This record gives sequence, C-alpha cells and structure tokens, in this order.
Amino acid sequence: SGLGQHTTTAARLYHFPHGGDVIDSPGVREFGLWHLEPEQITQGFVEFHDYLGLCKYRDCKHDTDPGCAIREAVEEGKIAETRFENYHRILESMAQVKTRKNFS
Amino acid sequence: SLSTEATAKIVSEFGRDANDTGSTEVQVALLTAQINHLQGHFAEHKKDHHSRRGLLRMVSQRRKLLDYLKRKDVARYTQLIERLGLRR
Amino acid sequence: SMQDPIADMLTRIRNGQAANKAAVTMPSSKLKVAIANVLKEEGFIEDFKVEGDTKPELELTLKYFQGKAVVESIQRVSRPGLRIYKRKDELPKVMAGLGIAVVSTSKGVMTDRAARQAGLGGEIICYVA
Amino acid sequence: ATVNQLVRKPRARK
RNA sequence: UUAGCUAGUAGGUGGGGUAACGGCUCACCUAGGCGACGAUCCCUAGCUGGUCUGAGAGGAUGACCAGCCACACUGGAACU
RNA sequence: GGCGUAAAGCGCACGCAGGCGGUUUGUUAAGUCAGAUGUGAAAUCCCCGGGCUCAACCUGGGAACUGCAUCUGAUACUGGCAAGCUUGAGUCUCGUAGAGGGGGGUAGAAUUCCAGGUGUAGCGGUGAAAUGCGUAGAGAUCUGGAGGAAUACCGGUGGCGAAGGCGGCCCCCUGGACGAAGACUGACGCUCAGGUGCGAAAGCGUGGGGAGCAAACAGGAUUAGAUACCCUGGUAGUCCACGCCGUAAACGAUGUCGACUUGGAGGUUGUGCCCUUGAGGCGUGGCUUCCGGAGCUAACGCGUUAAGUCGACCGCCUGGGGA
Ligand SMILES: Nc1nc2c(ncn2[C@@H]2O[C@H](COP(=O)(O)OP(=O)(O)NP(=O)(O)O)[C@@H](O)[C@H]2O)c(=O)[nH]1
Ligand SMILES: [Mg+2]
Ligand SMILES: [Mg+2]
Ligand SMILES: [Mg+2]
Ligand SMILES: [Mg+2]
Ligand SMILES: [Mg+2]
Ligand SMILES: [Mg+2]
Ligand SMILES: [Mg+2]
Ligand SMILES: [Mg+2]
Ligand SMILES: [Mg+2]
Ligand SMILES: [Mg+2]
Ligand SMILES: [Mg+2]
Ligand SMILES: [Mg+2]
Ligand SMILES: [Mg+2]
Ligand SMILES: [Mg+2]
Ligand SMILES: [Mg+2]
Ligand SMILES: [Mg+2]
Ligand SMILES: [Mg+2]
Ligand SMILES: [Mg+2]
Ligand SMILES: [Mg+2]
Ligand SMILES: [Mg+2]
Ligand SMILES: [Mg+2]
Ligand SMILES: [Mg+2]
Ligand SMILES: [Mg+2]
Ligand SMILES: [Zn+2]
Repeated sequence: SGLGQHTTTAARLYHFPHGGDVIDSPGVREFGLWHLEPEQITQGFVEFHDYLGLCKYRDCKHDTDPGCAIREAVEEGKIAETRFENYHRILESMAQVKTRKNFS
Repeated sequence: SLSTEATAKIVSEFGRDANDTGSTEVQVALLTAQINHLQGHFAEHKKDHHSRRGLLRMVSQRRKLLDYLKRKDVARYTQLIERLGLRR
Repeated sequence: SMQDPIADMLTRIRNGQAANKAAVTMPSSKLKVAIANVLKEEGFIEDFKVEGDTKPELELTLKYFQGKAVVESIQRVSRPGLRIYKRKDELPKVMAGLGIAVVSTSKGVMTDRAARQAGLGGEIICYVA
Repeated sequence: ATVNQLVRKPRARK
C-alpha cells in the first residue's frame, strides 16, 4: 500500500561486460552502530573533518554545549540543518540502542 | 401443573376413590392434560427452548408409564389409549 | 445403583474395619445372612443380628487384634457385569490356602476347603483375604 | 476398561 | 473413508430332473428374503491336526509329516 | 493399564436398540455345577520304559488333547414364569426461595444529535505533540425535544439453570428445584452406540435499525520503516425479526447414577421443639466455599460435593512431529 517488499535474496554474483563484479543487497532496514566510540561518529562525515578543533572546549557534545563552532557552521548556512538534526539523532539513537547490552 | 379443581377431579375420574392418586393411570392423565394444555403455548412461544425441556420431560415420562401397563395388563392399557386419545 | 448388594455389603465391612468402628449396620437379605454366617463360623467377625421385618436391617459386630484389622482386604470377584464360575477342581485359593474363597453351590454357601468334601463348583462370591 | 465395552470392539493391536 | 442388498431372488402348487432330499430346472401363485448379533461390496488368504515364542493366559504362523478341499497352459462343454 | 495438569471424559441433555438391576415365596431347570456314555484319527508335546556303542533319532503303553453332543441329578446364585412386599424410583396436598425462559409495556440517569438562551478564545487530546473542532460563537452551563443501546448502588467464592449462560421495574403465559405432614402405585429403575434437540461470540442469507463502541480503512504522531502500539474520525458488525452456520481455554482442563468412610470456619434455604422470657437456645434436611485427619496420588493436591474404598453403563487415549 505504501511500503516496499524484499523479494530478492542476499547477494548473487555476475560480471560486467567491461570488467568487475556486481553484488546485490537485501532489502535492509537495520542500523548496527555497536562498533566503536562516538569519536568515530565524528569521523563518519566528510565536511565535519575540516571544522573540528574549532569549538570552545577540547571535548564537546555539540548539542547542549555553548559556543559550538560546528553548530555555528550550521547556523551560517554552509552546513544544512537537515544534516545537523540527523547528526544528533544518530547520537540519541546510541542512547536507546545501547540500553540492554551487546558485545561481540 | 393445573389448579386444585382440575387436578382432584381427574383423580376421581380414573381412580377408584379419592385415595387412588398414586396409580399409573392417573399419572398418565396428569401428563395427558398438561401436554394438551401446552399446545397453544409452544405454538406462540417457539423461541422458548427452556420450557420445551420441561415439555420433552413429560412426553418421555408418559412414554415410560405407558410401557409399564402394556407389559403387565393389556386390558387396562387398551381402555386408556382410546379414553384419552392416544397411539395417534 | 444398588445393583450389586454383596459389593455394597463388602464396602461397609472394609470401611468400618479400617476406621476403627465397633459395629456396622446394613439392609438385610437372604443372601447376606448366608455369607455373614459363614464369616462368623470362620473367625472373621463376631455376631450378626436381624432387625425389622418390613425393612430388614442386618447388623455386624467388628473384630480387632490390638486395634488392627482382622479382615485386611476383601475382593469382590464375580459381578453383575461379568459372572465367574469354576469347576470342582478349578477352585482358586486365597493366599495359597490361608484366606478362604466364598463359593455358593447347590448345597448352600461354603468355602473351597469345605467344597473338597462336597465335590461341587459354582459362583465365586468374594476372596476373604 | 469395561469388559462390556470390549464386546463391541476389542483392543486395537497396532 | 462399504448401509441397504436381492426377481429364480424368498416361499407354495404341479411337471421335469439326479444315485439321493431340494429353485436342481420349468410354467403358475404369493411378496417376501437377507441385514447393525455385519447383509452386501472391496482387499488378502488354502484350512486343520501342529510348529515356534511365552510362567500361564495369549501371540505369530501353516515348510518337511498326516487329514481334507481346490487345481493340472487359459476358458467352456460332454462322453466313457 | 489409564483419562484434574504427562496422550485421553464427547459442550450439554433427552432417549430406542443393547448391557444391568431392590426385596419375599413358589415353579421351570435355561445358564452354571456333579456324575456317566459316545467322541476329540495317527504323529507331535508330557510320564515311565525299550532299542540303535552313546546322543540326536526311532518306538511300547499311559497321560494329555482343558473340546462338543446326549442322559441322569442337585436348586444356593443368575435367567424365565407366577403371586407379592416397600426402603429404590414416582403421584397428591400445603408451602418457600430464585438474574429460569418467552412475550408485551414502562421508568430515570448517562452518551450523541437537534432547537433556544446566557457567555468568550481556545476546546479537544498525550510521555510530549499533532491531526481535528471553534469567533457561522466552539467548549462550558441551562431549558426543551428526538433516537439508540445498556441497567450504577443493591451485589456478595451470592442465587437459579443440563450447559453455553442468566441482572431496572411491572404484568401475562410457562419450566424445573427444595422442605413439612400423611395418603397412594408397586421396581414402574440406572445407563446409553446410531438417532434427536439445545448450544458463547465471530461470520453468512433477507428486510429493518443506527447513539456509543469499533475489523478494514482515512488522517496525524511514533519510528530505521509503523503496517501495530498512541491519538482524531469512521464502514461492516454490535440492535430486532426470519433463518442458516454448531465451532471455543464450551474448564471444576474431573461423564452419569448409587452405596458407605473422623471432622471444622462459614454462607444460603427450610422445618421441628423450647423459662416466645430478643432478630435467640436445641435439633434437623437442600445447596455452596475455604481448611484439614486417615487414605490415595508422579508431585501439585484431592480428601463426606473425592482425585478414598466399590458397584452399574458409556465415551476416549497408545512416542513427538507429519496431523
Ligand atoms: N516507473 C518505474 N518503475 C521502476 C523503475 N525502476 C524500477 N521500477 C519498478 O520498481 C519495482 C521494484 O524493482 P526491484 O528492482 O524489484 O526492487 P528491488 O529493490 O530489487 N526489490 P528487493 O528489495 O526485493 O530486491 C519493479 O516493479 C520495477 O519494475 C523506474 O525507473 N521507473
Ligand atoms: Mg411450580
Ligand atoms: Mg417341486
Ligand atoms: Mg513329499
Ligand atoms: Mg497335504
Ligand atoms: Mg501407562
Ligand atoms: Mg495433556
Ligand atoms: Mg462437560
Ligand atoms: Mg415338584
Ligand atoms: Mg493323535
Ligand atoms: Mg499313540
Ligand atoms: Mg511319542
Ligand atoms: Mg541310553
Ligand atoms: Mg429369581
Ligand atoms: Mg440521555
Ligand atoms: Mg398396596
Ligand atoms: Mg456477508
Ligand atoms: Mg482501530
Ligand atoms: Mg447481519
Ligand atoms: Mg473442540
Ligand atoms: Mg482450578
Ligand atoms: Mg494429614
Ligand atoms: Mg482439603
Ligand atoms: Mg500417531
Ligand atoms: Zn562543539
């Protein structure tokens, strides 16, 4: 009605007419962020690399901390606010996935 | 079942005296007049299946009482079946 | 209902023997007298009396050892659902000859020990163990 | 359990 | 997870028939017969005295021995 | 051998065939029992022997073949006939209690809709918000009317009914249950495969009906997505008539009937007697819950309403999955 179905299975291999291979993917709605620290979440975005080391404190949550230069870059308009509100949504997702426990 | 005038009269009709009230032929007539009393009731009240259980109780009770007189004395049996209009 | 009154008789004996009752009562009949008189002559009970003629009521006096059950267990064998009959040489013993088996024949009610001199067979009533 | 039941149908051997 | 089956079918008369009784057969007359105590239909199988197992009750089976029935390439028929 | 929870008591009831049946006497000798005759081929097996050097094996006689038929007997029990008896089961009268069923009226709150009045910026909703509604005056309040469905308190392991179930009041028709005192029929009984009817709700057919609630669905949050949860609405259905469907964790997860076996806390419903010397004292039946002895049970627990000891009959189960 308003959704999508995952009919094709995990991965089937074929070849390009020129070169290389293809890998199909499942219909995936999962987000596994159990890997590393939220310092690596800062490294997961390209334009946020060049703006680090510009805020007030040496450690920063970037949501409730006064004087965040990353937040000033969003207010300037060089970074869209759709990416910034989704960025702390990732950080607030780790406040709710972490709850029970999981370790490899 | 019935009133006092309807019950005590039929005992005097089929019994030898006023004390002849426990006999089987009186007990058939107590059920015969009651089923004939309930002919117009269940015609109007076909959705009353709970009183129908009391109706089917008395039909099965009358059938058991006719089988006792039939197996013992058939002379008194052939009198009552036409005197009350039985055997259909 | 009361369709096996001998089994109803054995029910009242086994209960009062275990429940330390001194005496029991039951409705009498001709056959219940012909069994309790045998048990009186075989040391299992003490005495029996009749009461009433239009309602025959039989009574039994119990029997104990030091408050211990003399009749330890009794087993109804034949029944209205299944009749059991044996011959003069197929009479079963109770506890290899210790207990007695009440067998009613044409010469009255007797035991299998008494049926050896009688040489008859018939209906097994109960295993008086 | 009843002997009179087994008159109608005996015990079903597998 | 087979409930109705059956018209020579059930019975009777008379004729015919075989070594013997009989729907065994024929004409006529009757509408009964069978069946929930398993008729009928389907599948499987020779049976029994026995063998084997089992404390016994039972259970499984029917080779060699013996008894009986059926069969002799398939089907049908009669003679002697 | 089992069926309260391991697999299993049909959802319940009526009832034919069938099985079974109180007590007393007479009769029959059917069943059964005793004895005898005939028969149950031989071989096999069993008992004692003999023979082959032994054993296997062969073989003498006996036993066995628990079978069937007939005859003579015995009469306690079962069966049949005959006459009974009353404690089983029924009948009458006087009564009591009950949401038992069906039909027809009727009441007042509450919900929503509509009409009018006063009255103003939010109402509504949630963890927080939004959808939605409202300056055409919502919401709130008051008056009045319409329609629909259900009956607060009473009300409680309380009552009734075979069960599912059944709840405002009143009338009418009607069913069963129980108690008291006697009278009366005389086993008229118990049980049930097929058969018969009842049987929660959903759903189906035809025609009505429409508040509220509410599958599907609409919309908004939630979310990775929301299909569900939450919220604002909303059709079928829920209501009635007429049928059909006959399945439920239809459960007390215990089929019915009868007989007995120490008892308590109570509840409900009667009845008998008693300085009525209080709605009390003393008994005594019907129904019902919680404890608990013996006993039983795999344990849990049951335990005078048994799952204790027994009888009568019926249903059902045979490793799990497939199913
Ligand atoms: N109109 C249109 N339809 C398209 C286009 N691309 C794909 N579709 C349709 O979209 C549907 C989904 O395609 P599909 O490739 O099966 O999706 P998927 O992501 O592989 N599904 P899955 O998760 O099962 O593997 C198909 O019906 C396809 O025809 C396009 O460019 N235009
Ligand atoms: Mg009444
Ligand atoms: Mg002829
Ligand atoms: Mg040969
Ligand atoms: Mg041969
Ligand atoms: Mg077992
Ligand atoms: Mg189970
Ligand atoms: Mg039930
Ligand atoms: Mg004589
Ligand atoms: Mg022989
Ligand atoms: Mg010999
Ligand atoms: Mg020999
Ligand atoms: Mg030797
Ligand atoms: Mg007799
Ligand atoms: Mg109202
Ligand atoms: Mg009399
Ligand atoms: Mg429809
Ligand atoms: Mg909804
Ligand atoms: Mg409808
Ligand atoms: Mg079912
Ligand atoms: Mg329970
Ligand atoms: Mg104890
Ligand atoms: Mg208890
Ligand atoms: Mg199986
Ligand atoms: Zn910062």
